[PDB]
Amino acid sequence: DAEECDVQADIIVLFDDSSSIQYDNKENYQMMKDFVKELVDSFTTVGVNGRNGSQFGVVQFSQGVKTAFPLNKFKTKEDIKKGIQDMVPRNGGQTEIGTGLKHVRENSFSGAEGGGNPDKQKIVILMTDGKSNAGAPPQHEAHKLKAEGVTVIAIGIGQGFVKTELEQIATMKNYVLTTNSFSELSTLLKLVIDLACEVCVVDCAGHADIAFVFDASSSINANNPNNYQLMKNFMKDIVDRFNKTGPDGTQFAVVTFADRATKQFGLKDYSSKADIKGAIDKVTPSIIGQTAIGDGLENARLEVFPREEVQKVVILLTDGQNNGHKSPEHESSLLRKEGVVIVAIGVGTGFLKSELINIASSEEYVFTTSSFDKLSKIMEDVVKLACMSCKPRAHKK
Ligand SMILES: [Zn+2]
Ligand SMILES: [Zn+2]
Repeated sequence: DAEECDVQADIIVLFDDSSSIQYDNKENYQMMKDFVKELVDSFTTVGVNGRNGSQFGVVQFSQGVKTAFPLNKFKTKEDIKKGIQDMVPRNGGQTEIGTGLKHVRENSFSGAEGGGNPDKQKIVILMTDGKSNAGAPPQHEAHKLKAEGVTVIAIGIGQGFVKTELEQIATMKNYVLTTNSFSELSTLLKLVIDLACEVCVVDCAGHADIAFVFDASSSINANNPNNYQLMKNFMKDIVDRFNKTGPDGTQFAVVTFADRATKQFGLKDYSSKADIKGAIDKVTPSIIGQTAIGDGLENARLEVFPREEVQKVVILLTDGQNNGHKSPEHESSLLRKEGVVIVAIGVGTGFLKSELINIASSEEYVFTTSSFDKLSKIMEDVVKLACMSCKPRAHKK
């Protein structure tokens, strides 16, 4: 039940030192410290030599931010653990999550504090018992941080944090871990190491199973008879960006939705790009003007996904709000729990962004455009996500 990660990394822990923690229980800080010590002892290359080594730093945040120690301060696990033990919580009267994230981006990973080595994965583990209520706006700071190639894991403790805020901050919604008490932190260790050791890269030549789940309502071609073809061209252009299709590379499937959902083709129907693109083009729209986003996702879950070890992706496109036959929140949750990464795109003024946000793996994976002609504007960003390939590297000690 104890694991390790052999990945070379610079790891920053963002450690809430708000007064709420001390008020709740005088032993809470010790339990937080112990948890962080256990993290240190989970990374095998911490304390290694020179260029094959991992580093650890800790930054306290509540009212303002204090660096407990930088990445380059200590050189062995023991010394790092002593550093953690010697930390003095400040018991601030505010919780500035965003200011913490900003400090980490601007200082913690800088050359001056020992960061910047390109062979190293950058990881931030945030621990908080509160909601951000002052300082730099957190969603924006989290965006800039992650844009620099930083993985963000968020741990929420007790009843005072808000889960959707942590979900916006973390790399994906399932990089958020929650527990009811500081006493149970240790039950999250394996999960945190598993996420920290998840290596995600952009690789359009990898093995992936990709499902387009798209709107085929009569509404699409209402204000412009080109819309449906523009949407097909967008999907065909995405297919063309993969190096190789079929069982030896990338497999594609299509599900469409209107009042209900229909599997047009599964992952094993076609192996050539020409066949995949021609199959996309043959798909006909419904004469019904409903959009069953929930049914589309259910269909992908039950009829498309059940290749093993391969990255699974759903790219969903809609021009309307859900009809309620199935719950998009529930169906997407089930898909994401199975390892499916979900990208959500709304086109026009008929969709609801809340629903896109509910189904996507992250609000960073949500895209909106005013028209089908402007799908080209989001193409590059969508491809980078469609090509994302995540590999778990943690294993038992
Ligand atoms: Zn190992
Ligand atoms: Zn607090």
